[PDB]
Amino acid sequence: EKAGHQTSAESWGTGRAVARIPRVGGGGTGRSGQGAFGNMCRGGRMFAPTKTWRKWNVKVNHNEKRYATASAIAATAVASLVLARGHRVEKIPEIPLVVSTDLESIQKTKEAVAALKAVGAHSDLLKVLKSKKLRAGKGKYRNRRWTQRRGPLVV
Amino acid sequence: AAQKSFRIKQKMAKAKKQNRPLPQWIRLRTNNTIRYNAKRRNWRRTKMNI
Amino acid sequence: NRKRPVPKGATYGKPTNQGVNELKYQRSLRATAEERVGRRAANLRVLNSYWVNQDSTYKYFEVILVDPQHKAIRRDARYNWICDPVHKHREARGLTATGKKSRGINKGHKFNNTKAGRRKTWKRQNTLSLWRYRK
Amino acid sequence: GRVIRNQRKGAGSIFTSHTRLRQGAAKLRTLDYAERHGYIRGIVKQIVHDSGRGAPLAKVVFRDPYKYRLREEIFIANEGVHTGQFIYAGKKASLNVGNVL
Amino acid sequence: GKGTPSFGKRHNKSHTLCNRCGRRSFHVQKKTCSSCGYPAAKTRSYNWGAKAKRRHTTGTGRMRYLKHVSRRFKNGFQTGSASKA
Amino acid sequence: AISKNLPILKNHFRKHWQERVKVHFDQAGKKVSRRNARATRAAKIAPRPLDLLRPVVRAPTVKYNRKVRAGRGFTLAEVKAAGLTAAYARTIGIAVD
Amino acid sequence: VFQVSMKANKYQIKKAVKELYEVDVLKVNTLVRPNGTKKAYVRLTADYDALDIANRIGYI
Amino acid sequence: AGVKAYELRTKSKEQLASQLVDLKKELAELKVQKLSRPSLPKIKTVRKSIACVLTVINEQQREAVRQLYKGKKYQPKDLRAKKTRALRRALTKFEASQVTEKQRKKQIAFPQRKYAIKA
RNA sequence: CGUGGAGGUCAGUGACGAAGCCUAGACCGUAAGGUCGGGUCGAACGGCCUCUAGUGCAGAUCUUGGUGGUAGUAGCAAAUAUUCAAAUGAGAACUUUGAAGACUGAAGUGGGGAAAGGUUCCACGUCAACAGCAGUUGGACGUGGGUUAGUCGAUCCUAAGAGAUGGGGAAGCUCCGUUUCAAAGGCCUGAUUUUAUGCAGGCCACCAUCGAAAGGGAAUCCGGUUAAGAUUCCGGAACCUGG
RNA sequence: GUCGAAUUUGGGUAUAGGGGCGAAAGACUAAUCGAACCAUCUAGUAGCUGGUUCCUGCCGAAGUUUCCCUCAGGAUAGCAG
RNA sequence: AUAUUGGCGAGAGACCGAUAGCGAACAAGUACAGUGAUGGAAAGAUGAAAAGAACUUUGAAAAGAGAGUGAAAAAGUACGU
RNA sequence: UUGACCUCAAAUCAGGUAGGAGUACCCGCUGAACUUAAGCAUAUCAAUAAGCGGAGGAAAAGAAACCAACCGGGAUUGC
RNA sequence: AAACUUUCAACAACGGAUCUCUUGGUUCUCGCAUCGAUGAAGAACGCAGCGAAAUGCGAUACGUAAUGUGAAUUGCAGAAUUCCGUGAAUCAUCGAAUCUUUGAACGCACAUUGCGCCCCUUGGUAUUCCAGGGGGCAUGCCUGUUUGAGCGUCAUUU
Ligand SMILES: [Zn+2]
Repeated sequence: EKAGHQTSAESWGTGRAVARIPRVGGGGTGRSGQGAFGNMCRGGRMFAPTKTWRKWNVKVNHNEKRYATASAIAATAVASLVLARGHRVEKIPEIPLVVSTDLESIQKTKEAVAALKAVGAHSDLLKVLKSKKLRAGKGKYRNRRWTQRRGPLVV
Repeated sequence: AAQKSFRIKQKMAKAKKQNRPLPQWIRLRTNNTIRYNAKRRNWRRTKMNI
Repeated sequence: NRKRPVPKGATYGKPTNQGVNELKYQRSLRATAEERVGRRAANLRVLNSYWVNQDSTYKYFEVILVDPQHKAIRRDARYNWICDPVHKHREARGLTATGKKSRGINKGHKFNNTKAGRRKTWKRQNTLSLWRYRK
Repeated sequence: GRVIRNQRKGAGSIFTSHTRLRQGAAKLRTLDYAERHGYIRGIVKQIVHDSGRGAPLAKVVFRDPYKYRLREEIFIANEGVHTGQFIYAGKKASLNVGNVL
Repeated sequence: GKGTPSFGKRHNKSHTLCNRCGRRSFHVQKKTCSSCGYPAAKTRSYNWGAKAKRRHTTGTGRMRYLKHVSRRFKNGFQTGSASKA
Repeated sequence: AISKNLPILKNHFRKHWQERVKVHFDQAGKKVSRRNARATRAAKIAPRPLDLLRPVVRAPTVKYNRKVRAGRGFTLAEVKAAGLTAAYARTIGIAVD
Repeated sequence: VFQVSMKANKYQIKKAVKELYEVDVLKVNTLVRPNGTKKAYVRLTADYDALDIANRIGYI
Repeated sequence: AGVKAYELRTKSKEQLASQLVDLKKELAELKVQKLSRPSLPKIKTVRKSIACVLTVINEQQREAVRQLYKGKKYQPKDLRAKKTRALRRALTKFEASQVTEKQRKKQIAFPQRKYAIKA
């Protein structure tokens, strides 16, 4: 909130052959006489500085939230949509793919992966493995350094 | 002034000892950044204002 | 009254702020007594005070003081509450009986502006409360 | 407007009297016990010039009735008073020039 | 003659080095420092002087004693010495 | 200023309102704290039910007198009728008023 | 000629020079050097010679 | 090299005082030869050795006073606790836990009963 | 159409060369633009579907920074003035020495100080920058040396004045006041020679303190000495204060 | 011009901003004076001046009515999308 | 149960990316200005590793030309592009 | 003559205690104007900024000289 | 026809944009309560084998003691036994100390490294003078102690 305003700069007015922007006073610095307080000034304050009471979350009707979850569930049983999203279900026998309850009690990762490869998720687990790439911007060093695909959703 | 108080002469002594270039072994230290004495003073350039 | 300490009565403002003489100093005279005594003996704790006499010029009060360093006070749990650091200069902050009279600290509709603190009440109803899911 | 000059005189910054060369306050003796029952004899040591004052001042020496010392007073000179004149100050002093009846 | 010729008569220092802050702001004739208020008991500061408060506040110095209080708090103000464990 | 057909608005924003603005970013964080406090308090009073028994009571204000509501305390006459003393009832989790 | 502490006066310099080197001091002249230190000019009595104890101290 | 504190703690009051003086004699000589030799790093060890002896001497004298003032109130201020100015002015456990005889009777007659609600 | 970031996808491109930059080389679009080839380069970056914004410049005597024409131009002209030879150096109108000619002309361009400066003092080495030409020279640069007091000053006294205390105002920060409506102290003589000092006594009434390197004031002169210090060092000869 | 005095001047000291100081000019009060400098209120307000950043497509004005301490501005009807 | 632009200790972001983000990513409230209150900068990047150019030659010297190190001197402490 | 009591003093008397810093939040005092009102003085800005006094880990308030008018509720604080 | 001017390209300059980074900033959330007369925050001046600053420290001075780890520090020099260990280290931890001159700053002052009083002790043939070492001397207020003052006032005697 104090950015661009920690200075006592004042306008020089007209008659000095300079623009009427406020200027840092005093002398002997190399900063004295420079423009201040404007969005066009170096080291000034930006136009409409960002506030925290901007709206960050959005409220959606609860019944509309459930509407979209129902359609999302239904769209998971359409093999045309699943392929269109790129989920490598060409060799999958049938969808909805329902497996036995014994998957719910697997404790080790190696056994869990083997069950996934046995039912037809082999080509989709390799899809995520082969899709690891660096991010394409400054988000790399904002704790978002990597990106990859999304595999199956076990329920 | 020739007749001077002790505080002035004591600050004068400290300022005389700071009137020095960098030691030349400082530049060879690992990850050294300092290249010169950026706080050098001269009697003819800048006054102490003490 | 409290004469406004401006040189030659010049206030340099609007006419409503031109009063100099008949302004009344929201704190009581008894509060001024405990404050001036409380500075004289800073090792003590002001407990209460009462009226003894008055004339045209001065009003006279007696101040009750408690020593928080005396072992007869640090023991005797009925009185050792005054020894807590949260009770430093009760008269300065208006924690004395007359301090809460002037502060308006009381119960009811007649004290709506001052029931829990005037600054606290004003700041609470002059604040913009915004939630994550805007109401 | 601006504060006028006669208003600046009451602050007493550069309008205080110049009192560096003045001999002293020209006061009579103290009416203690001798001047109201009898008299006391003094002597005019000198007449001097007080800077800032038109009249000359007379330095008169009395004795202390209660201690062995030589209390000295500064009188405004009445003309005709000379050095070495005897001044009688008291209730029973005679009607003569320089006395303090 | 208020310009260059008048600037040649400047040899009488109005301020000298202070003892509380050592800033060369101690007025010789007022016997007061214009920065910290010496010899007054309180150090001069103001709320309109936000930069001024920032320039001499706690932490700008060595903190010869206060820099260790938090460590002594963490160990619960322990007394004695380690037992050669 | 005034302009085409619109309702007259009263936006009380002519003070330094931006100094006092509360945005509750901690709604989620403060809810975890509230539940952690209940979990920690429950252990300290480990057998006790974490709240006092409260009476049922008629509401005031004929707009609301048609309902009953949880009161504050059990009305010293009532605890005596129940066969116990208020000084003792306060010790076994009964709220007395 | 010694570099003495900046708190030591002429009395202390006399007693120390006698204590540390077992000599007699005729007079002590002290100046504060421009570098912020003190220099003592200790003149010995005619009985001793500073040359015979400068090399005894170890500097020559 | 240098002196070891665990060694110095065995020596007596006069042994350490004579030890300290000998270390001042040595460091005085090293300052003389430092003006001649280009570099004399040995002077640090003697300087640290001097500080170690004065530390052990100070501990012996301070601990002796602690025994002298043991088992009585009004010990020297630098010998007693330092914790905090506010902590030192606080009520003690005995003073904080003072209870009136009226409140003591109620605190044993009607304590908080550890009850439960299951059946 | 284009830019920063975000969710999904192309199991997209890439150290066998990403991005960026340059290219009167090529192609597509009315256009905002997109694609390709070549060079330079070194580590990340794109196509498509959506989401988000501190999202597109020729101007604002806009801000910060850099750069021209003017332009090798205006100009480097007050204070009488320089000349010859040698030495040094790579280099001499400017440095050193010698010779000659001049000036300040004792209310000086001489010899000292106060204020201010602070090491500029002196020496050795030395010319990248400074000395608006130049420079071997310098108040420049680098490295060291140098300031010695009983008698000179401060310190002490008071001046104009400043300012605690006792008090009295002021919400308070603080203001008035300097002896005021105050119970405001130590100096000499001595005495028990358990013994230190309370007692044997007498005296005393002002009254904090700060305020002058030109006011007042205890007392030092001569000769010699250093690269640079001297009424201070050395030699000799004196004086004051306290005991 | 004056040049032995209502002279010139050093140091110390006092007088501070609606205040000082002025043999008086609104002069001087640190190159600042018909009210100094500094920071903050303060991004003070401005019916007034200047500027306001990509392409293409379609449509396309007004300087007129009434009211206004209104006349360099607004509301209102009209014209346009 | 409530507040918390300070202190201490932590975890994060559809935030900024060296004319930005705090004035300050650096010996930053530093250099510097002002009598003073106060004002207040600029300034990040060789290379994986100095391996920071031995040696010859021209020059009084700075440096030049070779030679050499390096993946690259179209990276030479005036250093990524 | 002696001993009290009351009031008032002194001591480098024996133990303590206050002052300053920080001050985001807290309790008080004191207190504007810019600004809006298309001018402006009441009003507004604002019982705000600046200034002063005093705390803590929270502070304050707090167990009715309360709210109510109902079939009454029942300390304080916060949403 | 050259020179010169303008345009374009290549190479080289000037300048430091663009790209790619980032031990920094900003915002949100969570937890805790800990400055000072037992002398704080702040200041001045010093301290290293070779340092001007930053950081650290106080004449025990880039620090002493204690504990943990367990073989370094590093620009150069130096030291080696500190290497199967009460032990290296510009390490971590930190409970014992040191802590100059100051600062609310406290013997009086302070544009002065100025001027005192008291106790113990040492030297100068010294209870009085000078010097060295150690320890003290602010104000307000509170509880208590001792010594007092006031025909304020109570009993008993000549
Ligand atoms: Zn100061």
